[PDB]
Amino acid sequence: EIVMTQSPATLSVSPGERATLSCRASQSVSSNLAWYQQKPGQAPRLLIYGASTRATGIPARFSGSGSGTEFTLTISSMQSEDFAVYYCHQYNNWWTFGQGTKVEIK
Amino acid sequence: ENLWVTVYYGVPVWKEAKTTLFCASDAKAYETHACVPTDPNPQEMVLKNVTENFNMWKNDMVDQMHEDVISLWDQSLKPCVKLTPLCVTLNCTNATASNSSIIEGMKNCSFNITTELRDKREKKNALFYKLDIVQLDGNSSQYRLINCNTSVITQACPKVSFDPIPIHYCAPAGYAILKCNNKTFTGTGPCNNVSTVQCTHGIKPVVSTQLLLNGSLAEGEIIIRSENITKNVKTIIVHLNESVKIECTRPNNKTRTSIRIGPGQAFYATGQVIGDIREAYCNINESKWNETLQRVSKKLKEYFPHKNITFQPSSGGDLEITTHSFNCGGEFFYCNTSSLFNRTYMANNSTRTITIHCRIKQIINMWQEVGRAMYAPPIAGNITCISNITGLLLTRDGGKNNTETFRPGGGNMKDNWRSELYKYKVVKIEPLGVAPTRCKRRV
Amino acid sequence: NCNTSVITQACPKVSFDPIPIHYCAPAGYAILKCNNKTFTGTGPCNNVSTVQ
Amino acid sequence: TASNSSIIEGMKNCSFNITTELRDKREKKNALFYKLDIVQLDGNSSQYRLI
Amino acid sequence: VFLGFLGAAGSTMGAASMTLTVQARNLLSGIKQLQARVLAVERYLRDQQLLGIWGCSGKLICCTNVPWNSSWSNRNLSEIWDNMTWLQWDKEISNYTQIIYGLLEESQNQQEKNEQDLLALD
Amino acid sequence: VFLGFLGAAGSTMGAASMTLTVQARNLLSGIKQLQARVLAVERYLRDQQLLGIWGCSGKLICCTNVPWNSSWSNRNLSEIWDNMTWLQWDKEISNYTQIIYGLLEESQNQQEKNEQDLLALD
Amino acid sequence: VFLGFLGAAGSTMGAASMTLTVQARNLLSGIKQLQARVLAVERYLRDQQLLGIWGCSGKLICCTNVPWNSSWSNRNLSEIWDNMTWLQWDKEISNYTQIIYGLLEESQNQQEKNEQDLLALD
Repeated sequence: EIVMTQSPATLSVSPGERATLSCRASQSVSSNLAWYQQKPGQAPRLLIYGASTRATGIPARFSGSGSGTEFTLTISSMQSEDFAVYYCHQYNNWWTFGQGTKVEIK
Repeated sequence: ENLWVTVYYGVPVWKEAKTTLFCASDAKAYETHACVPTDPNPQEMVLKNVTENFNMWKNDMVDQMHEDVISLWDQSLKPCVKLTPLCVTLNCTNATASNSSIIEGMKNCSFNITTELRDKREKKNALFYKLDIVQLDGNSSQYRLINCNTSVITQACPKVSFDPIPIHYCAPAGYAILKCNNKTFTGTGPCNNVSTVQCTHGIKPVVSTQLLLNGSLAEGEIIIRSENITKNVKTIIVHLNESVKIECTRPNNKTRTSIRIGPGQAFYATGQVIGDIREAYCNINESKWNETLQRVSKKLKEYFPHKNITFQPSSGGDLEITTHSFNCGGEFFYCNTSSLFNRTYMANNSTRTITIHCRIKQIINMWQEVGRAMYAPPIAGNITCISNITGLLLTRDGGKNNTETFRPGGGNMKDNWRSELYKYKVVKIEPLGVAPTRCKRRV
Repeated sequence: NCNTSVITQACPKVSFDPIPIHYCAPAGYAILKCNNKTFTGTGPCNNVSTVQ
Repeated sequence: TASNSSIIEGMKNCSFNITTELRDKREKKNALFYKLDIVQLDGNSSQYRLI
Repeated sequence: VFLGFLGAAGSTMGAASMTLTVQARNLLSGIKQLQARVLAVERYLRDQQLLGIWGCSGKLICCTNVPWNSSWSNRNLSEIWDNMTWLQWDKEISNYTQIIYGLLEESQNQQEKNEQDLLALD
Repeated sequence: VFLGFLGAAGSTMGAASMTLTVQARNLLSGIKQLQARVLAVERYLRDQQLLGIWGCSGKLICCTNVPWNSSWSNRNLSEIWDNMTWLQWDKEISNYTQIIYGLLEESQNQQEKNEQDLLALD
Repeated sequence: VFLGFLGAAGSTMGAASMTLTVQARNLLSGIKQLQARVLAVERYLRDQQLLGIWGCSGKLICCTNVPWNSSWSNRNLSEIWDNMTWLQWDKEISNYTQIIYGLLEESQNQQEKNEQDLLALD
């Protein structure tokens, strides 16, 4: 039922710059939200499972924050390898996935 | 000004901690199972102004109950025989008894076995359920015992005869067991009618799925309990305030026939069945069942705002969850409940009996773990057991829009004990405190 | 005895023998003893003694 | 069977008979052992046993 | 065998002084059983001997030396002394209990100095 | 290891007044052995702490409140005080020992009330 | 968990009187683990109750009856009281410790004799 939308579709980021990705939901998801990273070819990867709790091994330059119906992931010291696609995911009801946000070199 | 420390002993203040619990029970048992001391003279008290937190889905002694009930079986199965020599390739006829439907393997399955003199191998035969054996490839006459592929089957000693004897859990001095009495408590969050004891009310360690038995009822109206971290709940527990009587019976005459593996082991099997064959079945009162489902339908839409509520019977898994699983006497029953959870309801005294056909199998992949496996010996004569359900184990499901579905599930038997140990919490007391007062010691 | 029992062999190193055994009871308890030489084994004594 | 042979000696294609799940069915198998794990049986130079 | 094990619920600081007696009584009367016994003894002695450090010995209540620092709990408890129960104060003072125990220990320490220095004359 | 458990056999109610120390000293020094040890402790403490609740603490004899009763044993023991031994008395008062223990407990209770109500002035 | 076992090393007979308070505290907090626990209790009680028979009860130091003797250690320890540490004295007196313990017991004995023979007049 819950549709989740991820904006903006694209972000152009020169290396070493900070980036911000926003995720919104048709209905509330409280804090049952997570952020995954997709590298084309390989398998998606976990970034943040709670609204902000970082999973093991991810660089500290990643962090997400939000609640209710609005959330935002952010990266502060982005490196070249971080350039990939991203997805926001929710699990407060039948879980679903957002269309995702691209990030490209500038 | 002029405040001096004074130490008090025997203070009433407590905290939350783990601890080791011990058994108490009735005066007699079949012999932590018989255990000591005896069920004492009960005592209780109310703490009035205390407002205290409770949690059902995290507390400890549920896990202690499970860790007991496993090792407590294994404390009894080991001395009995171990059926490893019996896994020989079984050749089966399946057609001597014209009443051929249910019991499949039959005599006149046949196999080779080793007698007292290790040289002398002999031929024997017995009867097995088709749910006990699996087919070897190709040769239609070749079959094997089901669980010999990956476990060392063992036979419950026929003298044991488990039964849900009540068990009281008691905590050692210095600790205590808090109890919540507010009739509307939903399994998590504060209570403000706390009480304390040193021994819980007798728990009955039943094991059953899709609906639980012999439990102690709820004192308010039919309650529903669930985890609350997410609306995507693994299991939903429905605790009833009125008990519906269910009787289940097996009509035939089983004939216990003994075989020998020397030096000193006797392996009991099912011989020729006598009397005309019929399928074991379970009964319910239609009126009471309809009323109970009506009440649960009313209550369930407390949590879910206005959607239509539809039940559906299970749709996958082993027989442990595709049917109602339980035990009577020395047999285990698996009852096809596809005709019960079939109602539907929209938003906005004991006549007629529902019968459900119920198969039985001997080799139980004991519900707690792999590696182990138990063979329940046959029981002669017809069998009946009355019982009374007290709660349902549901799980939510989709397949419809603006209409939630539900199905029986919850084979994870831990929930059963969590359906009766939610009241209680275990606390460590710290009777020693300090305070200020107007006094300091005279030398 | 192979008909109904699982025979086992006493280890040859063991070599039992009626070594004397003293029985002692824990503190707080005691062992009463009757010394009357004619005590027939049931009924009162009146030359009691106590030990541990 | 492996031209690079020296170290590990006992090898496949040591072969033996073992008892499978159905206690009747006895099957042939083979594996590789170090020559320090096995000892030679007298006479029949192709027969070896676990040490 | 037990009773009145926490009946003092709802009483205030000193108002709970009476029943302290009974709540300090209860110790009376397959392997887990054995464990449960040992704990009962240990958890008792670790409290009983601890009072010995502080010089209170076999008393439920007892004054002592050292002032109740208005520090620790930067507070006065007299004005709430009749309208709160113990927990809300034990949890409040937890910040400094570990220190206060050492203070009471030292309070007891000087007692034997003061006693010997006088008794050695007889 | 022990010291003369029950040499006091044959003494009367009071004649065993001061052989008590030896009767009280004795605690000194195949899983049954382990069990035998634990009992020795639990039995001792269950007695030692009991005297605590009665306020006698570390004394073999001690007066107290709560007078003797024409109730309980409807008897006077003074006139047999020198020609009987302890058992014949203990087996008689058994009808009321459980009550008398609570009476002694309550006797001890008021002591701390009376002490604090006076000591709070210093 | 513990607190300063033996910082008193190097102190003399009496100069080690201060930190005694600390030396008496330490009891705080795969079957061997179980055994290690039981020992800690039995060793403690066997000492704690022992002082009871000697009448010292819950005190680190205490006078008593039964004067010192030319017998036992045929010595005066006043002259060495400030230039010897405990071991050299304990190992010297070992010859008569077992006797002196009984003497201390008998010293404690007469106490309650005298006390009752005076209190019974109340």
